[PDB]
Amino acid sequence: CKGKGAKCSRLMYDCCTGSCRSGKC
Repeated sequence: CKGKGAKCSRLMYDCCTGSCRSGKC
C-alpha cells in the first residue's frame, strides 16, 4: 500500500495506515 495522499478506494483501501475517502488516503 501507500500512505497519506495515496490514491485509494474506501472499499479497497490501498493505504497502509490512515483513511480512504474521495479516492485518496
